[PDB]
Amino acid sequence: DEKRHLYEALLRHNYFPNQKGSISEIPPCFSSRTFTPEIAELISSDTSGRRSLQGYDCVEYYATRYNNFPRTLSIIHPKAYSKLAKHIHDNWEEIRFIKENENSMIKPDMHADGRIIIMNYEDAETKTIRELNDGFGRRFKVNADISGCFTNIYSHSIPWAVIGVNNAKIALKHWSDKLDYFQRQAKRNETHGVPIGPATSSIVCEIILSAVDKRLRDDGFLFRRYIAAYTCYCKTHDDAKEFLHLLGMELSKYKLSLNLHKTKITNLPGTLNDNWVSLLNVNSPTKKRFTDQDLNKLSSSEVINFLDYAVQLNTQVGGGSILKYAISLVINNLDEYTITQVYDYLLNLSWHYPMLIPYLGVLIEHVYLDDGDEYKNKFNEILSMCAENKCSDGMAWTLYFCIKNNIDIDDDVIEKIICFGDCLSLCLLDSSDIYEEKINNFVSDIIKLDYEYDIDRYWLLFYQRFFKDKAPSPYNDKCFDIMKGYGVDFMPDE
Amino acid sequence: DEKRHLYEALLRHNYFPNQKGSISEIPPCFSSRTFTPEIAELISSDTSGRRSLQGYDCVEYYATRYNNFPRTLSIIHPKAYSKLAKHIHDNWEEIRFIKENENSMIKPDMHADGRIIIMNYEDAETKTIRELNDGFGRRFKVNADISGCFTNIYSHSIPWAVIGVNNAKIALKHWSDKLDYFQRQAKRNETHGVPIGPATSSIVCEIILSAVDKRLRDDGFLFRRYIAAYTCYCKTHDDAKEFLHLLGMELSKYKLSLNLHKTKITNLPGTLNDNWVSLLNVNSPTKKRFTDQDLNKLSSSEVINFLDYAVQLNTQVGGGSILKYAISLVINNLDEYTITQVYDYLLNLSWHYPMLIPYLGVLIEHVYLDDGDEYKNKFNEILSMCAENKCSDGMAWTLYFCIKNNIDIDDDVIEKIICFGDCLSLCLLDSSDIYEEKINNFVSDIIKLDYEYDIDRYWLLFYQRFFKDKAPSPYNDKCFDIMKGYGVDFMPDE
Amino acid sequence: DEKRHLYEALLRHNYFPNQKGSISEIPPCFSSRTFTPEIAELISSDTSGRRSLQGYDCVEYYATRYNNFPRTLSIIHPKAYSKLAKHIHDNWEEIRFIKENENSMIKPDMHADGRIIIMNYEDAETKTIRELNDGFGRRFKVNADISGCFTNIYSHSIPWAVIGVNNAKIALKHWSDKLDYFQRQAKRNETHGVPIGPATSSIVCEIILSAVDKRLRDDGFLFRRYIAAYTCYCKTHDDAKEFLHLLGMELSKYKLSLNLHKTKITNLPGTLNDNWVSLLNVNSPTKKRFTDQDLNKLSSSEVINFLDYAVQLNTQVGGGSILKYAISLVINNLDEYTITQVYDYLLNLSWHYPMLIPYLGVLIEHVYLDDGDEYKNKFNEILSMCAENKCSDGMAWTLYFCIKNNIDIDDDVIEKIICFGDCLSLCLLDSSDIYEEKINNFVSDIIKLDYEYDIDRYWLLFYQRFFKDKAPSPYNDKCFDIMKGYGVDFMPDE
Repeated sequence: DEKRHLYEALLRHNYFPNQKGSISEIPPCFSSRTFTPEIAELISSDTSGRRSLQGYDCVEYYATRYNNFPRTLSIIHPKAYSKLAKHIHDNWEEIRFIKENENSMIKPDMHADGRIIIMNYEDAETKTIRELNDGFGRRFKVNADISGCFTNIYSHSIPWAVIGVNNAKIALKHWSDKLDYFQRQAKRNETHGVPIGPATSSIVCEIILSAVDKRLRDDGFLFRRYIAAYTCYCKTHDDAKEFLHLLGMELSKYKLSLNLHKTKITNLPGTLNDNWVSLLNVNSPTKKRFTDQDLNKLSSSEVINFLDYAVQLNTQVGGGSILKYAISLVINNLDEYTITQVYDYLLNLSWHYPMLIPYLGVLIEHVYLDDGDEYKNKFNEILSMCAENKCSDGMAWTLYFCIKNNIDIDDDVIEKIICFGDCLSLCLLDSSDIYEEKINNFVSDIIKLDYEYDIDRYWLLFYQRFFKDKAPSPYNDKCFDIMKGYGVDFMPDE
Repeated sequence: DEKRHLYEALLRHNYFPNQKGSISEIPPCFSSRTFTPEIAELISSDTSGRRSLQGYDCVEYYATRYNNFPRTLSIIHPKAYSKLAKHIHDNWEEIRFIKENENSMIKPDMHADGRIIIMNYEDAETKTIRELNDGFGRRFKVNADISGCFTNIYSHSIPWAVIGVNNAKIALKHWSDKLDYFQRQAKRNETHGVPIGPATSSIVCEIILSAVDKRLRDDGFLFRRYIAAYTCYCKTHDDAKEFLHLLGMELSKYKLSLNLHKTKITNLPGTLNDNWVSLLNVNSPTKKRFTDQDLNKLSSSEVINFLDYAVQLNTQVGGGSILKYAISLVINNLDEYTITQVYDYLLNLSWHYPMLIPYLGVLIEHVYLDDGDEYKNKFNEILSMCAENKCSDGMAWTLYFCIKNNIDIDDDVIEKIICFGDCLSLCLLDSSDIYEEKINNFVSDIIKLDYEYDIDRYWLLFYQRFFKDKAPSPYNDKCFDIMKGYGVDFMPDE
Repeated sequence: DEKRHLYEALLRHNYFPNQKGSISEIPPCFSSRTFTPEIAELISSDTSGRRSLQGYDCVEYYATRYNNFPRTLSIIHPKAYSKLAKHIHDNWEEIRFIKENENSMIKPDMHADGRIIIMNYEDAETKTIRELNDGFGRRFKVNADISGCFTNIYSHSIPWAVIGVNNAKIALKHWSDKLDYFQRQAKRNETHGVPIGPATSSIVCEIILSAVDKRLRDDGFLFRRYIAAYTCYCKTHDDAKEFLHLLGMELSKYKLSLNLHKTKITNLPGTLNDNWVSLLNVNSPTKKRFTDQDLNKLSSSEVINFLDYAVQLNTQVGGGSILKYAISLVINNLDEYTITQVYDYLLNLSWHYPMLIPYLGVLIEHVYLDDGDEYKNKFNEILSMCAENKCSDGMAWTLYFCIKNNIDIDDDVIEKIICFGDCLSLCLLDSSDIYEEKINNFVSDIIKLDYEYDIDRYWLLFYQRFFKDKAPSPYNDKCFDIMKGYGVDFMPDE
C-alpha cells in the first residue's frame, strides 16, 4: 500500500535527515530502520511518565553548505516523533493532496529505496525537457525564496492551509489541529519552526505551501517550487512583478515572507543549470563516455588539473557547490595511479571545505591507510578543524572514517570533540567504548542539570548507552523501554 | 563559358538573396532558377506598357542578424532586373577586372553550384594560412568598415570608378553609364543605394570598391576586403593611421565613408578568428573527429551543456553569431536520444533568436511532429513573435516548416501575418490556397491604392497569383506574360 | 664518484647556461663538453702572462623571458672559470652541505645527463604530492622573492654563510675566502653579482641561501625555495607575516633583500600550478592520451584553435609563459597536415615573442624550406627583429636555423647582426666563414681599443677564431694555447 509505504518512510528511512540522494548528510553508521511503525504505535499508546517541560527538544546537527555555512538539521525525539508520524499516517487520505500538486517538484512520492522525500532525484533528461518546455516563449525568469521556511513556518497555520484561514480561526477536533499540536511537540512546544530533515516537517511544509501553489496556479502562473524556491516563467515583466506581489501576499497570509536577497529577475534565455555547472561540465574530462572502461579511466594530470580548475572556478564564481559537483564528476572513474593523488587533494579540500569529507569514504579501501601515520595525523587535524569550526557533518563523517578504518585518534582532539557537544559525534565515541569515562562525565553533567531539554538534545546518545546497557534511561516514561525491548538500534550493523 | 556562367548566376542562382553558403536567408521553397537568361532577353526586348512612376521597387525582406537587427534584403523587380543582368552580361569583358582584384575576398567567381557570390566560402586551411602570411612581421591590425555601403553607394559613381572621376564628369553612351541607369531602375530610379542580395549589386559594389583597392594597393598596403570590411596589417602605427586616412580619402572621392563605430586598431598577435570562435571550438564536444561514427555521436548532457555554455558565452561576449556557430558545430552529429532535447532547446533559441529558425529544418523529419500538438502551438507562437518583431526570415522559415510538415496554423496569428505585410510570407500563404480570401483583400487593397511602387513591393505575390491563374497581371506591360508563357515559377517544386 | 660527476658537470655540461631542461637557452651548436677537468687543471696551473685589468669579463647573452624581458646570462672567461670550478671540486666535501638541504628544490644533484643544476626537472606527480602535502591544514600561502639574487649577491658574504658572519669578520686561508676570490675573478673582480648560467654561481647562491634556509627551518616554518623564490605554507596570518619578517632579517644579514613587487599572500586552497596552467591543460586538445597514436594525432583546426585560445589567454592573463606551455602541449603530436599551418603560426608567434624561436627547431625537417623563398624572408625578418630588440637567444637560435638548414641570409640584416655585437651571434657568423671580413673588422675594433674587458666580452669569438687558425690569441697567457692544444672547441660537431 501507499499508506504503509509512507508509514515505513516516516520512520525507517526519512526519520533521520536523509533528503539528499547522492551523499547523505549523516554517515551510514546512523540508520533509522528497525524503528518500525509498530514500535511507533506502541510508543504512541504509552502514557506513562511525567514531564516538567512542554514538548521535546531535538538532537542537533550542523551540516556544512557550499559556502561553509551551518544548517541545523534535527533528529526529533522519538516519543514526540512516533505520535507525529502515526498521526500523518492515519490521516493520509486527507494529506495526500500534496502529492497531487504539480508545482512542487520535491514532495512525498513512492521512491523505490523506501524514502518519500529525496531532493535532486529526477533524471537530467526530464529536468532539461521541463526547463525548456516551461521556458517556451517567455521573456523573464523570476527566482524567489521563502526567507526562513524551516525557521519560521507557523504551526497554527497548518489548519489555515487545510480548511482556509478564516474557517480555521472560526473553528477555534479536526485532523490538522492535532497535526499542528504534534508538530509543535516535536520542537519544544514551539509554534514557529520545523525540525529540518524528517519527512514529517517536509509534509508539514508541503501542506502549508500547497495552498500558495493553488492560488498561484489559479491565477495562471507558470511556476515551479523546489522546497522553498519559486521559479516563474514570464512572458513580460508585468507577470514578473505581479507573481512576486501575489507570492508575497499568499506567503504573508500564512505568516511567511520572501527572501529578498534571493530575489532576482533574469532575462531568458538564461542557463538551464547554473553557469558554473555548464562551465564544469564543458571542461570536465569525463564529459564523454567512450563505452570502453580503459578510455573512461582518467590519468593523473587530467584529474588534478580539473580539480585545480574547479578550485579557481569556485573562488571566481562561488554561486553554487562547485567542488562537490566537480568531485562527483571524476570520483568514480579514477585509475589506480590517480587514487593517492586525488586522495591527498581531497584531504586538502576536505580540510578547507568540510562538506567534502563524505567523498573520502569512496577512496578509503583503495588507499593503504597504514603508511607512515600520515593519514593518521590528517584525519585528526581535520577532526580538530571540525571541532574548531563547529561543523557536525564533517565531525561525524571523519569519526565514521576513524572507527571504520580503525585509525587511532588523539586525546587532545577528543578534548574538543567532547567539548563541542555534538550529539552524533558523542554517539560515535560512545560506540567506540574506549572513551567510556569522558562520555560518562558529559552525560552526568547533562543529568545533573535536571533540564529535560538537554536530555532531549542528547536523547540519541542517552538511548544508545541505555540500549547498550552502559547506562539507565534518563526518562520516567516507557518510550526507551519499548524501543529497547523490540531491539531499536540507531547505530545498527548489517 | 564564363560569360554564360555569369549569365546563369545573375538570374538562376543569385537573383534571390543567396550569398550565405551555409544556410540560406530565404527558405528553399523560393527558388530563382527557371528564370533563364533567354527569358531575361525576351523581357529586355519587350517595350510595351506605360509606367507612371520612374523605376521599380523591390520585394523587401528583413533578415535577422546575430544581434536580432534587421537587414533589408531586396528581390529586384524582374523587368528592371533582366535589363540589369543582361547589361552586366553583355559588358562582361569590361567588368571582369573585378575578378582579377586580389584584395577582394568575396567577389564574382565560378562556383560549382552555379553562384558567383558566396560569402564565407573558402576553406579554413587557406584562410588560416593567408591570415598568418599577411600577419607576418606586423605590429597592428586595422579594421575599418564602410558606413552604409549598400545604403549609400552612389550609382552615378559607377562610371567614376570605371574611367576616373574627372573623365566621367567631363564625358557627361559608355557602358558604365548605362550600368548606372540600369542599377537605378532596380530601386525606384534612386541614385543612392543598391538592393541587398542580388549579385548585380555585388558586382556594382565591387566595381566601385575596386578603384579604392587599386589606390590602396599602389601605395603599398597589405589589406583585404570582405564586402565592406577592410583589414590592414601594419608594421607600425604610421601605416595604421595612414591607411585609415587614405581609405577615407578614396571612399570620400566616390562619396562613401568609413563606419567609425567599427574602426579599431588591435596589436598583433590577435586572434585569427574572433575570440568567441576559439572559445567555442576549444570547448566544442565535436572538436575532435574520431574516424568512427559511434565515437563521433554525441550524448544528451554533452550537447545540452555545450548549448548552455554557448548561451552564456553569447550573453557575456556577444561579439559575433555565437549561437549559430555553436549549433552548426553540434547539429549534424546528433544521436537519436539527443534529437528531441536539442529540438526543444532549438525551439527555445529560435523563439528568442529568430535567425536560428532555419536550423529547425534539419531536425523536423527525425522529430515526430504529431505528438500532442505541442509543436503545433510552438510554431504558431514563433509565428506570432516573428509577426510582432517584424522579422521576415523567421516568418518565412517558420511558414516553410508549417506548409512542408502540414502542421496547422491558427487564425489569430494569420491576422498578424496578413497585417505585417511581408511579401514572401504572403506568397507562402498564397501557395497554401486555404487563405485565398485574406490574400485577395490584401492584393485588392494594394491595387486600389493605384501606387505602382506597392505593386512592385508585392510583385512576387502578384506574379505567383497570376502564374497560378488565381489573379490577372497588375501591369500593362508583357513582362509577367513572357514569364508565365515560358513557365517561370518563383515557388517551384522538384 | 660524486666529486668527479660534479667536476664534469661544472665544465662539460653546466659551464654554458644550460639550467633549463626542456629547451635550452643556447642553441645546440654551442657545447661546453671537450672542456674536460684535466684541461681546467692545466689552465689553473698556468701562471704566465700579465693582465692590466683586475678580474675577467664574461660573454654576455640576453635571453628573452615570457614578458619579452632580457635576462643577461653569462659565459665566464675560462681562465677565471677553471680556477673557480677546480676550487669548488677540491672543496666539495665542505660544499656538499647544500645538497643535504631539503628546502632548496633546485640544487646540485647527480643528474643522469651529466648536469647538476636543472630547473623544472622533477616529475609532476611528486610535485603535486609535495604541494598538497605541504598545503595540508594551512590557511595562507606566502610567495616571496629575492630582489636581485643574481644581481646583488655579495661575494664577501660567501664565508659569512659558511662559518657565520662574525666569525668570518674576525677571521679577516679558509676555503670559502678563496671561493669568494675566485667567484669575484669570474666577473671583473667585482664584489656584487654572479654570472647567470654557470653552475658555479648556482653553487655560490645555494651556499649563501642555505644559511637562510637553516634559520627559517629552525624556527619551524614550512617553506620551499626555487632559486630565489620562497613559498611558505601558514596555518594563520601570524606565520605569514612573521616568515616575511624573518626572511627579511636573514637576507639582510647576508646583504640581500626581498622583492616587494613579488610578495603576495594568497588564501589556500589556491592553485597547485598557476591558474593559466590549468586553464590551458583543461582546454588542451592533448590532455587525454588514447594509447593509440592515430587518436593522439591532432587535426588542423584543433591545434590552430588551441593556439588562438592560448594567444587570448596570454593577452588576458599574462601571469606566466602561456605560449611556451601551450606550444609544448601540442608540438610533438602534430599530424603531417598540421605541420605547415602550425609552422606558420609559430613564425607569427616567434616574430612577436622571440623566446618561442627554439620551437622552430622541431619542425624544420618536416617543412620543405626551399619553397618560394618565403621562409628565407621570414627568418631574415626575424633576424632583423632580434637585432632591433637586442635579443640574443632569438638571434642565436635563428642563426643556428639559418646555418643548419643552409638558408641564405641577407647583407642588410647582417649589418645589424654585426652592429648588435652579441658574441654568440658573431661566433655563428664566424663558423659560417663567408663573412670573414666583417668579423675581422669587429675583432680589430676590439683589439685596437686595448681594453681587456672587451676582449673578455668576446673571448668565445676570439677563441673560436684562434682555434680555427683564422686569428692569433689576443692574450699573453697560455690559457688559449692549452685549450687549443688539447682540442677544446666550443662549437663542436658530432
